[PDB]
Amino acid sequence: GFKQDIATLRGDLRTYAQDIFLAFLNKYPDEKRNFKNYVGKSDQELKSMAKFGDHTEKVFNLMMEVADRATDCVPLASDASTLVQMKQHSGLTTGNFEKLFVALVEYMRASGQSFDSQSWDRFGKNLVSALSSAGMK
Ligand code: MH0
Ligand SMILES: O=[N+]([O-])c1ccc(O)cc1
Repeated sequence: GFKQDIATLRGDLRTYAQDIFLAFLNKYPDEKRNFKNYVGKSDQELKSMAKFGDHTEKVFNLMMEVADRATDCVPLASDASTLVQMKQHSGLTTGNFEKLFVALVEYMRASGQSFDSQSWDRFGKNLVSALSSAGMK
């Protein structure tokens, strides 16, 4: 289920994190207006770029913490607040987050592995709800 999936992703997180983020950028190429320095690069070229690997892993490190702290795929309001208040998130709207979770669930459904994709869809929806409640446009 969802808690086991957190353990699965954590056991190979740099790889999963880069593969899901690449799935997101390829499904939604207009999302690169928040990643100017990732324009005009193939997947293998991005996985050679220091900030790509390090920023994407740090993102998924904290995503796994928020998922781990959730009850029944509902995040803590302290975590949603952190994600809204972060200077790094100044530009963003809830639809940026919805698109990331769409890509993440599609990734999971394509894997041969027994991911609980319905739980990840609920999590993404619940995080979007929480971000809206914590003041994200
Ligand atoms: C597509 C929009 C977008 C979404 C969705 C998004 C979703 C998430 N984020 Fe977060 N984040 C986005 C846009 C950014 C930007 C633009 C930056 C700045 C750093 C950069 O460009 O590498 C950033 N996020 C930076 C970060 C950083 C700091 C990275 C670093 O500087 O090394 C963390 C920890 C982070 N986020 C957390 C999270 C978490 C957790 C989620 C999932 C709930
Ligand atoms: O997965 N994400 O949403 C990310 C990935 C990398 C990054 O630099 C910022 C956000």
